[PDB]
Amino acid sequence: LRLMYKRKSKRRRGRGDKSNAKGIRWKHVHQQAGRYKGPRSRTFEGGKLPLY
RNA sequence: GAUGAUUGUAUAUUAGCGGCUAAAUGUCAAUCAAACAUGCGAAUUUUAGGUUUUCCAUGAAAUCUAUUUGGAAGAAGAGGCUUGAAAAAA
Repeated sequence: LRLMYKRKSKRRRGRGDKSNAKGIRWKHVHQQAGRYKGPRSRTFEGGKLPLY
């Protein structure tokens, strides 16, 4: 039994430099280390009042 | 120092939001401006460490407004990418 079409494979982060995984460096260096990546809100705009 | 706020001893009291203190932040189980043990009360970090196999295609920025604007690019928006082409004899 076959699908007759190629199936997407898995891509685990932090598995070799040569891998086709997503970025690893940006996530660590140039990013907020707060476990939220920002204020724990839904309407945040950077100080200024929200749109609403 | 040694006739005196002398020394020494069995068993006892004061418990951390505290007690002791002839008053030093000195001491309470040999780094106490607030002791030690346990915790399904399962700890937070704009700083900072680490992040594991190959090959190929494509391919950045250090610019702007705002944040009483910062500095070792924090967050949000905008800007920046695959559009084209480039094959010829009276």
